[PDB]
Amino acid sequence: TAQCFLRVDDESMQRFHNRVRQILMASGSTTFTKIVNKWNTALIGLMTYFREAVVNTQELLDLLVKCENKIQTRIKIGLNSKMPSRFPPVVFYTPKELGGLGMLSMGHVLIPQSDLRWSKQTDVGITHFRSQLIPNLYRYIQPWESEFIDSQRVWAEYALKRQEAIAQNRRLTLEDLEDSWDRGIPRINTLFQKDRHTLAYDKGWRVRTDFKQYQVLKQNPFWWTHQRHDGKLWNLNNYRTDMIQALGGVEGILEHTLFKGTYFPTWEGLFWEKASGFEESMKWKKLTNAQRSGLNQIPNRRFTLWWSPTINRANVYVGFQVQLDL
Amino acid sequence: SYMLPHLHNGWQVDQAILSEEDRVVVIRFGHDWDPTCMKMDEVLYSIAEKVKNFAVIYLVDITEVPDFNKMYELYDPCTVMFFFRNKHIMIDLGTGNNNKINWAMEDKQEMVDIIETVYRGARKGRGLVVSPKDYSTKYRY
Amino acid sequence: GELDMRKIGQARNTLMDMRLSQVSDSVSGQTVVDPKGYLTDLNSMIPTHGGDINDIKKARLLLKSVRETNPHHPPAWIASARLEEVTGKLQVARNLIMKGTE
Amino acid sequence: DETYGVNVQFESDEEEGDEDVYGEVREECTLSAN
Amino acid sequence: ASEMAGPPQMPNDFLSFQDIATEAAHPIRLFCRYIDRIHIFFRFTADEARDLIQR
Amino acid sequence: PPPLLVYKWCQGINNLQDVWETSEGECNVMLESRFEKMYEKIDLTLLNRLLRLIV
Amino acid sequence: PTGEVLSLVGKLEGTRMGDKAQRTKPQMQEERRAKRRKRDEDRHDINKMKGYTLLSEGIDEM
Amino acid sequence: SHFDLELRAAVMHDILDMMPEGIKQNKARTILQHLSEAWRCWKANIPWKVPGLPTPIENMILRYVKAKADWWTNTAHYNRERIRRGATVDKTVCKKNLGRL
Amino acid sequence: DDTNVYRVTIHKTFEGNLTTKPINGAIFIFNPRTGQLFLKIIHTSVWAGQKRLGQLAKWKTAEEVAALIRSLPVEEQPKQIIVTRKGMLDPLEVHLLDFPNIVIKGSELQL
Repeated sequence: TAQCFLRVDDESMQRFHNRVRQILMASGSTTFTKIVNKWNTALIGLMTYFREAVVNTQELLDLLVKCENKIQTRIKIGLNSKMPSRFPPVVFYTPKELGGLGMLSMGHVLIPQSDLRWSKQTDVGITHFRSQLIPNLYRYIQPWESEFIDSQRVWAEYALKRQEAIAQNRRLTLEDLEDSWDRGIPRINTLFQKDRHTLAYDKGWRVRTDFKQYQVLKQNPFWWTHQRHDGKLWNLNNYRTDMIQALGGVEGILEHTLFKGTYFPTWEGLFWEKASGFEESMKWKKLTNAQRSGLNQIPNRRFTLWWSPTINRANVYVGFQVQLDL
Repeated sequence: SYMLPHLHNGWQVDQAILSEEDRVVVIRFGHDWDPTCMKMDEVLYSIAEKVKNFAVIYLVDITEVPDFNKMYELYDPCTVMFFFRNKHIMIDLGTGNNNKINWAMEDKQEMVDIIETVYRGARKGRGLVVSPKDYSTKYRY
Repeated sequence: GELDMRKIGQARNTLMDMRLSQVSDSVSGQTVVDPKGYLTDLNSMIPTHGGDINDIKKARLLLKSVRETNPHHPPAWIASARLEEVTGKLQVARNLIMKGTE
Repeated sequence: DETYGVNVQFESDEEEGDEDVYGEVREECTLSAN
Repeated sequence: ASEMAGPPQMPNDFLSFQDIATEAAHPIRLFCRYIDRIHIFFRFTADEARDLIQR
Repeated sequence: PPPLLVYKWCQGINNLQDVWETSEGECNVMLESRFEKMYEKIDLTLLNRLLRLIV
Repeated sequence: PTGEVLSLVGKLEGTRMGDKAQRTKPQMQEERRAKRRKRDEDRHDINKMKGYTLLSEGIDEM
Repeated sequence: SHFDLELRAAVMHDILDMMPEGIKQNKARTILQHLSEAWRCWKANIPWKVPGLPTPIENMILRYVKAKADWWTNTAHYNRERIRRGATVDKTVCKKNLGRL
Repeated sequence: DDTNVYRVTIHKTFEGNLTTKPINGAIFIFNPRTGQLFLKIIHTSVWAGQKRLGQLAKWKTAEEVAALIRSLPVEEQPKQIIVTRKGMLDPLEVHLLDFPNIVIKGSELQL
């Protein structure tokens, strides 16, 4: 009988843009990983709150791509004072645990066909192999209408099953209700938490979380839900795996890195040692601000060295070659 | 006002530079009435009593003492130079030249870091030091 | 002269408060406890023994290790039950003691 | 049995994902104006 | 307010009336206050709309 | 969650009685407002007297 | 082919929003199943003797 | 932009001009500290009254503080308008504006 | 063998209360080749009121055995140390870092 068209309020758009502006300005002497984490948090909050309205809104997509490009330009400026051309996207979009920044994308980024080739040498000789668009969040996020209808349906299912279980004197097992694991606005997952009995006495939690803004300085993007009561309303393991595959499989990603230089026989039993440096990372001490800034730059040094092979080429930077002394 | 001591001739300048043995000598070359020099002098006055332990500041009017213009390339409105035991120290600010400052900064905290780093490098013996920040960009966002 | 600018505000506040209390006099079902009675009850209720909580937790871990190491130490099971009943609740002690009995 | 003699081990065990240890749904005067 | 909240024995849910006649008895059909933002939904017929505009 | 609140609002509006019928000349009105200065203008004496009823 | 990311306006024609979404599976599902199975097996004795009020029950002595 | 610097310098020059030579070698820094204290007290909204400070110098300091306060308020409002409307700025300017606001 | 480090005695008084008395333990360091056994006594007072968890006890036994190894001359120092208790090797791996020439392993068999 009627149709409801949705959009994101211009006020919310402006708030998100100002959040990105604050991230950039306060970036200052901070780290690339922290900048990317702030961007990921902001984007996840916006995209999980305004699910369909973002797609319906033709200005918010442009704003999102503009802010993402600004963030990428900040990273590149930090990398070097001269703007390159056709910078590779692997460094930005590679998962954190694999040496990348683990950036979350919301635009239409086309990976050049060139970057996906990778070589491998063994006793036989050298063999060359190949493997597309970066996955977008909107596909992996689920629409609110579907969420609501499926929630009604699944909770009716649970009511029926629970009545049957009380008839049988038993408790509902994880084996039953299994097909309904992640479904329901109050997620079925929350039904198995240890502290459910304690949480049963928590009231006004939503308004309390909303009001927290007057007590805690930090901005909470998830000011409208609590992981404890509503459960986790999204899931991105699929997105991470598809990001790896689109970037071209683990070998394709590692081709750009220095991993082959380390000469490790395989990439299985390796592990990063975060925040160690040459001085044990000297995390606790009474050092001066300049010294602390140097330590905070050390991780950027490790990242730049790690991705140097794909960053240190004439295609990326126009030719002004200078041989390193000796 | 500018209660900071002022040097009136090359003789006074060189005597002041050589007088100190364990404190970095800071010299602001420029005209006191230029607004850039006004801002720089304000910051230096603020940080004087803070860095009195290991630094001493002085101000030179370019017109009053023009002999050093050619050798030290003093042609910009305001410049700041650092010396230690008759040695001119260089700083890798990233601006392109590591000899002088040649512009006015506004953050006394960063000025304090520059003084500390220059003093530490001079005591460690380096003729050139690396500032703990890059000014190639104006970091405005 | 001058004006004690506070006074007039105080007078208006007092007038409003008296009128509101006048209205409230009709209202009946309100509840208010006696502060001295409640404070006396609390002071009486203050425990005289109980058991330091850190020492209790240390003893709990110790006795848990004891019983788990020895499936056949009736003294250990009795000690664990005694601790769990002197402090905490009794259902856990009952379950632990059924286990110890078996 | 007296069974004098006891050994005790202290460990930082009991680490879990905060879910239920077993996958089971454990369920369990008025105002008047006169 | 009493019509919207329902009788004390069986309060109504967010937007619902015990009977459609009770729902239609008043121009105000829906009400919802956020922390401090109010949303109201009225439905007038021609006569009430004209009289209200005249007032 | 607030999105579900919006969905419920829309469903209720659509499910009112012949809400979209405007042949005779009916009229629907949606009002949205903010209660300016709600927190700042709260008389403490009156608030105390009001609280004493409930608490 | 610059590295710039491009606005998605007009590039959504072939795709939906819920498409490609995926819902997870209970972590350590089988491990929890095995733990529950072992718990049921070891607690079968407790469950069997739970409701047997021995004084009011004549079969417990057997 | 540097109106406060210009105003302070002019005030210092004016107060030093007629001030007799014999005691200006000592009281210049003291009067500068007095100006700073008066400005701080105005900023903090607390009384500032030096019992031994002559009334003409008190009036001079009061005029300086009034002018500087006018400029302070106007520039704070204008900078907030710029940032709100949308204009690239940096961390130190943002922090200073936030404190003033 | 660090199992016997912490042992307690539970003595009953049939009326009024029950008392548990922590008694002295032993860290056993045996040499299969020459049969030399270093038994380090652990007095009750060491852990009677320590106010600490196993995060003290494990590293305490580790540092005590490390101190014994340090005191022993290098010639008599072992190059292989086998712990009966599997929850012991890691604190050893941390503490005897100064002597990397030794190989710390667990014992699938318990003596």
